[PDB]
Amino acid sequence: IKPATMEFVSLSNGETIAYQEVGRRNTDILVLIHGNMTSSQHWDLVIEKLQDQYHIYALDLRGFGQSTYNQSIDSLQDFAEDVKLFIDELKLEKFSLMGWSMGGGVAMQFTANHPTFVEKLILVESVGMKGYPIFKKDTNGQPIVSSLVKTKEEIAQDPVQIAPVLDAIKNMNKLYYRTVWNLLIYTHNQPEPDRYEKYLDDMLTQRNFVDVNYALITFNISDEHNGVVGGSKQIHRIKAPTLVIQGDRDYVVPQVVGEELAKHLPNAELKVLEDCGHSPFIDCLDVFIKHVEDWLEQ
Repeated sequence: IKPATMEFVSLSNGETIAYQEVGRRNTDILVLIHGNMTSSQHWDLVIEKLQDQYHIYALDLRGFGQSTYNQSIDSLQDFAEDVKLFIDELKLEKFSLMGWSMGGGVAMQFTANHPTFVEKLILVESVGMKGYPIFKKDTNGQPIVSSLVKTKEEIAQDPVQIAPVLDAIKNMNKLYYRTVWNLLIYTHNQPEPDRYEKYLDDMLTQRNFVDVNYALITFNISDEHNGVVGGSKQIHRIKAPTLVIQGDRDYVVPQVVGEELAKHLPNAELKVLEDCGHSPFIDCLDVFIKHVEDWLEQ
């Protein structure tokens, strides 16, 4: 159940990033960015399928996995800046980039800011271009859909979406996470039990949950205000050929999100995967890998 063996690189901003590096004798480079509640360990299934052909770097973002969290992040751009410092330290010059969920937001922000480094971009159930809002909760724990959270302090007070996660991390409560993931993600298929245990251990490594939720409510690369923050207009700067992967039963990132990304990205193709939720890796790995391989080989 142990995590993969990790490499470590110290960055000029005082963080030390943990990463997996596999397929080191291969030519084409692929960089993988995980999402919320996960680290690079959640890329295991993709890594196993692609490491025979690609030189893969899968990093733990600051405050996840085995990376440090010496300074707090305020935005997904903070993660993208870490990725830039990371690729500078390792002297990577061109690579393809794939991000899952919140990691799709980081990947988009990175690609907008560092166009000369990104050959191809793949977004997997990515957060949308106007971020991921949090609503106040009623006495039944249901969202009050005209009561929008706007500050980090409000996020820290949420007793349904936020407080129980912080408590589960403090108390190392894997059962809480198993219940949540079975309800929202692993609704039709689950990881094999040993892999699921590794994933649950991975969730407990997160040290920045509130900060990441704040970065998600304030993420906005569109041309329009999202109700919390104005848009940076940067989605128009993503000229890399982009594949938008979206599941037809993703209960975390609904289908309209991927359709909107493909619409607004300048150079994007949308693939909606049948019988697929937030984890294509568990719901349809073979089909997902074929789409990725075809995109990378184009």
